[PDB]
Amino acid sequence: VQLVQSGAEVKKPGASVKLSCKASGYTFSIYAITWVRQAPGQGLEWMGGIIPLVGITNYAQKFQGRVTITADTSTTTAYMELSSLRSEDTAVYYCSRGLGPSIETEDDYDYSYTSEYNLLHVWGRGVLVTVSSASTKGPSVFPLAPTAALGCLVKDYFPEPVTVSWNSGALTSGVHTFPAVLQSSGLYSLSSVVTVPSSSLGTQTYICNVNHKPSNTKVDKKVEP
Amino acid sequence: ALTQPRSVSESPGQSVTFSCTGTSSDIGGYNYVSWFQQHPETAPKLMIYEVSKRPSGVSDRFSGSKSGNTASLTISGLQAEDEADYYCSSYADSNTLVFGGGTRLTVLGQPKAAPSVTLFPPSSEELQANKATLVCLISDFYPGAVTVAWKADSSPVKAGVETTTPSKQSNNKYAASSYLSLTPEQWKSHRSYSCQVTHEGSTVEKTVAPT
Repeated sequence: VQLVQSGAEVKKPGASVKLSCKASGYTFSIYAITWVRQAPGQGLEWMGGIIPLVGITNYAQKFQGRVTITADTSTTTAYMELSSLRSEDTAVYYCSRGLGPSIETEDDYDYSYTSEYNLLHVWGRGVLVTVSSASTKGPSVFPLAPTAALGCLVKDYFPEPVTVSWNSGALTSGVHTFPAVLQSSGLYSLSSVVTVPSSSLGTQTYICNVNHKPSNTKVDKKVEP
Repeated sequence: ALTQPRSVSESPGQSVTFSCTGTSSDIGGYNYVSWFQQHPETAPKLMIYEVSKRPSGVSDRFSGSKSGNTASLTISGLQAEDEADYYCSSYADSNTLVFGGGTRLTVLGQPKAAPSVTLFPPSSEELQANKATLVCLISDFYPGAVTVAWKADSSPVKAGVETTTPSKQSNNKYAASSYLSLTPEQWKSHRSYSCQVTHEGSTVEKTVAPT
């Protein structure tokens, strides 16, 4: 019925991350759960899986030694811990449950494993695990002075996200808030601009409110010609 | 392996198919090839399983086939909602699961709209920080494919350029931004800088000068 995945987690290189996949609506133990990872803007990747009832794990050689898939049927939750995290390990982590059970009572109430079923049918919302050494940092707001266009540059901040609002939420017409760009320094940079009448440049004051919960920073900036 | 075409495009109402090439033990080895549909920022969805089965709720448009080491996903009566990445999957010897690269299916449901490009020079407040970042902003264009080239004194410069991938706007257009990070000396060492954005062969140039 559902696979409740954890929140969002960020880790430093060399650290460990343990993801949890809590299921509801079906008998947890018999159905098999596999973990599929998808790096940002990349194809899906298979990591492993486990049959909770018998606790049998099947990993991918690409993750042998580091990945450790487990499951506590007491709480119908499966955990996939990845150790020795890497900057390259940043990706969205999914857990999927098969179409049908992987272990079946067969009469004689003894167990009998079904055969190589489909195994990816019910997916979880996914969890993002950004593995980087960049620490939390507040943005440095710089004005982009100016049919006239002006905006705010939110540079060298980490991690996501930053919320930008003009005139403390007043000006909400013709405003683009572009996606951030992760530079080679590991800090995201984002831009936000508005389109305003040329006559109002010298009469209407434009202020961009930048908020960053991760660094507990809120900035108000004024853009003038 | 599970090699797939990089992307596929077609008109609405026209059939479209995908290819999924593999080895003897990947696809032809077992009849457990399945196709997934993933929209941006969402979990993938299973469209076909066991080669040609279609799980409950999947529109009868999607149909899976298999001939040797290659599988195929066919979407007849292509619609706008069918715009997403499609992956194939299949079991393999040694109890393993292999994935394909993924095909980007685009439905040409909108007219061609040239990009709107604005260029901002390094702000003097930023220059006081020993950083000269040129910001090039691209917005309101379709389809979401553009190429950005930075020119300094009409000479190309590929050093220190990062451009975000295009996204979906509220008006179903696409947006992207390109940043040219220069040192304060470099920004002042050239008379002018240019941000050329090419979209569907049409190119738009915007330039700035230290002034």
